[PDB]
Amino acid sequence: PISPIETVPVKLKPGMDGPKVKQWPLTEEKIKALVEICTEMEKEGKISKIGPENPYNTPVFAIKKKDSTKWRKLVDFRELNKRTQDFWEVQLGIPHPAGLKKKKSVTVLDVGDAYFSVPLDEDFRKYTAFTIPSINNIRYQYNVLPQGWKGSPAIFQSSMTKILEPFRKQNPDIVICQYMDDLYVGSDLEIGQHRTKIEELRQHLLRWGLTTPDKKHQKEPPFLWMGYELHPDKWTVQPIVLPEKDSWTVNDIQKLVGKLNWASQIYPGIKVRQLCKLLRGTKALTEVIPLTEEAELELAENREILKEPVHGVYYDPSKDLIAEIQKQGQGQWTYQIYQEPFKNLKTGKYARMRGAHTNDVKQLTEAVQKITTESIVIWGKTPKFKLPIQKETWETWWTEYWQATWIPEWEFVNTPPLVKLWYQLEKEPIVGAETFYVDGAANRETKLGKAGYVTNRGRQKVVTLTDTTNQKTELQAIYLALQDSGLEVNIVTDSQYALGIIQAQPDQSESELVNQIIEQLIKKEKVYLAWVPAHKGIGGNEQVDKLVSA
Amino acid sequence: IETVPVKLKPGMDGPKVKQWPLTEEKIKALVEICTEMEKEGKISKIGPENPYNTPVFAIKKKDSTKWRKLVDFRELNKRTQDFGIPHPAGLKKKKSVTVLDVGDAYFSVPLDEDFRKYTAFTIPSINNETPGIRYQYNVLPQGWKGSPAIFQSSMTKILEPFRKQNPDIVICQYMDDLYVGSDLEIGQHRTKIEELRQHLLRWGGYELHPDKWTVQPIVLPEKDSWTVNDIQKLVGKLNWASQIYPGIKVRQLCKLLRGTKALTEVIPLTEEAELELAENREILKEPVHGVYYDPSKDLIAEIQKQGQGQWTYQIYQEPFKNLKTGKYARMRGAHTNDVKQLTEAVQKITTESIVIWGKTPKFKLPIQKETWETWWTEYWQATWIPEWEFVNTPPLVKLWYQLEK
Ligand SMILES: Cc1ccnc2c1NC(=O)c1cccnc1N2C1CC1
Repeated sequence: PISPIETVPVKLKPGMDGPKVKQWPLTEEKIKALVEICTEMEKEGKISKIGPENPYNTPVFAIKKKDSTKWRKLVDFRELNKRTQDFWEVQLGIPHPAGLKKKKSVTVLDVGDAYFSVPLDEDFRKYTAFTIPSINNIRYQYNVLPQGWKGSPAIFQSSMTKILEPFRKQNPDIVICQYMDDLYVGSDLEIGQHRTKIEELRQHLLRWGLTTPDKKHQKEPPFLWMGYELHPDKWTVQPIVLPEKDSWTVNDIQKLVGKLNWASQIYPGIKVRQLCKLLRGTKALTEVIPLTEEAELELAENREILKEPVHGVYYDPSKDLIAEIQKQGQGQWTYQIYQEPFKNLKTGKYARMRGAHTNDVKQLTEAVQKITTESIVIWGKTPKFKLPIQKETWETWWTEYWQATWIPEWEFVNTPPLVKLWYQLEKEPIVGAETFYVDGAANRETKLGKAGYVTNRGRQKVVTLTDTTNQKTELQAIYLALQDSGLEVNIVTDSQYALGIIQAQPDQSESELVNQIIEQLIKKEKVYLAWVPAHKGIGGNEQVDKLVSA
Repeated sequence: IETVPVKLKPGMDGPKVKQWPLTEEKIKALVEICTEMEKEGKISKIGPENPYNTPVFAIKKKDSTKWRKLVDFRELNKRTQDFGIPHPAGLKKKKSVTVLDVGDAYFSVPLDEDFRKYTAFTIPSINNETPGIRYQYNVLPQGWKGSPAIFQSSMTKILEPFRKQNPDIVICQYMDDLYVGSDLEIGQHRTKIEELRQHLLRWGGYELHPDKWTVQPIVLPEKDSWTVNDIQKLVGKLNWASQIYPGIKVRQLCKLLRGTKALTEVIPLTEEAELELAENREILKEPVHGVYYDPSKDLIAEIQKQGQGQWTYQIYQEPFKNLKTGKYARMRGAHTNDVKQLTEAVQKITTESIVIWGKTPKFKLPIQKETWETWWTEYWQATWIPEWEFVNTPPLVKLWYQLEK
């Protein structure tokens, strides 16, 4: 079954030459076999003997495939693959289960060794040369796509799309999806009708040397789709097995946390905090670790979660898309996309490493965005959103934030906890509030600093700092101010980072100190923050500022 | 026709840019659009043996509810050899200018066989249920820099008559568009324009107002009485501003600010401070001297969001030596979404840069990459695509321009 299809022109990378590697020596039985096997496809026209006019060579091997005490062959194109041009995209990204519309029925045709049905570019064939040695010290080359060579998949995919354009056209109410050597076909016809067509298709591929496993020997639903179990009217989350064991090695924990993390997507509730703690300091990937009781209760509670299997539904184009979001903790969000309430299409969660300085709204914002993207990738469209935030809140925040931001049509859902603004700086000074002129300075090299303040009420403080830095000093100045102020405060500072907070008003940060201030900001009733150019006369920057520079 | 050979700047290789996900709605439109151009033999299906790719997408101009296909050749233009096309300085002054979409023209002209591979692009498939759909151009593509180039000859011809019979009218072509400027009152301009269309059709509001784009001065507040705060705010701004006008002085004012007083405390101005201030207001009445466009350097465009629907910008080549600056108020209807406002803004500004220096500025956008990548196209309406980078607006450069008159 070679095929009568136009070969795709293939050439070697810019200015390189074919493979030239030596052939390993072989046992009497590793040569005997390969002679047989090769004489086989030799007769099938798949490979053709070559003379000495071919200077290339690839190492052929022989490994007896398991569950058959018979011999099989293997050719090592590592080198050839390094020398072969690149092709576009053998996989623009995988179709997710939630992006499929349901079907009355779905077959799958293993187009298996169709890799060998497609003839290789006559010109290129010469680089595929390999050698079968003899006992005490026989050449060939491929005439069809070799298994394991860079361009096969690619060449075979396109080949396939061509050969499918006709049948697809005639039968538009039918749906084929291809992937690898697996051809999935589904539809909404009546089983007998479906049956007929599949056969029709089969005899079509069958026409291009493309042998396919008959009805008598093909696969049947459910279908294990990398992670999922697929029925034509519902998919399932193929229950995950946590190895209950005696002693745990570091490596084991990692793998475990790995599978656990994967799970948290569909199973929010899953936790790995204490389990992660078990790695701190680990000296060897195989050193065994004592499972803290906290880690026990956790590992445990996780098995319970993974008990309940999870089935979902498919895409129904005649219904709107809804995306609902929840905040599980600081910078942790869960979302579920569905068409009919509680009938979920997809779910997920996100952990946001605080990074420099953020705030929940900003983070809420990023979630939406991420969701929006994957939605489009799947349903070529974006969901209407149900968000745990009030229009008032959102409005206040965005019209004022310094960065461009946006949230597609959405609707407030009162599912607590809601995301809110933890504090807001006053737009102008507070009348009848103490005014703290803060300043901080530190010796860059010796890391010795002082921080402090003086108010218009005559109050003052100063503090000496060991092993500190400038930024810290400045911030500290501000921390103190806040600590000693009271519900309403006015604070002038010449800090560049103060400018930061003002413009962003973050409610989370990597810097503990910042967090400190943030906590203090939140406590205050009314706070107004002001910045003035450093080292200028601006009193305050002259008095508390003078006390801290030498 | 006989085709001119186009090549890549030496050393370069074709573009291999990934396709961005597209909505169902626009993927459909592109298919239609492509099957058609295919028949029309403008484009042809390609195999995987071709590894180059450029992003594609669809948009709709105003007063057009018919989808239009747009490609992102930036990368390819960057890699396409240069050749030399002349820019006036007249429309810069015209009383009015009108832009014209002559992208079509190109589809008549064929493209050198060997450069075609480089023009490969891909229509994706929703959820990847199908493999993508690869095409490649056979004629001059719209949006490519080589196209207005190769179609130069024919173009000049086609126009000369309208040219010679109207040397009082300016015509500048920048890629897919044609800029027509005349001081003739609107009546004659509009009519003369339509006459020009016909002149072209023959072969096979909306108005612009150049002049009027005068840079604005930085006005300073005025109060009956000033507070510690007011001053501090003022002084802060002046201080920073001195980087532009070095004659600005702040000491007399900073003197009043000595002593730890309350922000709300009122302070009367010394006659010395009064002067220092009056003297500053003067210097600010006009743009800094010495700023002259340099054709050999990149034009830069910075945008600050001011909130309330307002945005400010500055075109320059060297920080603080602005060539142009300005304010922009949100178009009627974008009352809830930033991204819409920003693209509109981006487009208007690019426009001016073209009209003026006949060159697209590189943008410095106050928006997170992801946000921008996800939605800019949704509101884009120009055949060209400028360069951009994403940044963090310093708080000061913002308070400054907020002060523009
Ligand atoms: C794994 C896979 C990838 C893409 N599409 C499908 C499948 N397999 C199915 O079993 C399936 C299930 C439900 C709907 N379409 C399906 N099919 C469609 C092709 C008939």
